[PDB]
Amino acid sequence: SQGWKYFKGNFYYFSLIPKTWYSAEQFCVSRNSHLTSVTSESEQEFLYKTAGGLIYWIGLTKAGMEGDWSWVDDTPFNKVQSARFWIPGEPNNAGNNEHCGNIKAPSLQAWNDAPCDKTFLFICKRPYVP
Ligand SMILES: [Ca+2]
Ligand SMILES: [Mg+2]
Repeated sequence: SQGWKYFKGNFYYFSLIPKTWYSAEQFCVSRNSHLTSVTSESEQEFLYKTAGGLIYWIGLTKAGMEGDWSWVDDTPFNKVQSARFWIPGEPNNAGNNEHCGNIKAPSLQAWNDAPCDKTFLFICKRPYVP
């Protein structure tokens, strides 16, 4: 694709077609990428500003028996440093059925937990590799 956007060593694809969380991830994997992780304030800002107020699936999903949040691209999840990135009151596990996460609010406090079977646009991430 020519639509990939560049920021700090990584390329990002903002989809034009909505998919479920896992179908989105599979699309990313077919393009040599994963649903995006978020590992700094600057990256969170780039993503929510680029999202322009629309909801995008990101790589947030539950893992292990505790149900701690994790990144599908296998970036270790930093719970301490990620607290600042959830919309206040989230993750709220509405209906006991919200096991995936998206960028929802256009703010540094952007993330929401939503049902994985919901269809949203999505964001892939790919490190530049020469
Ligand atoms: Ca929620
Ligand atoms: Mg697309």
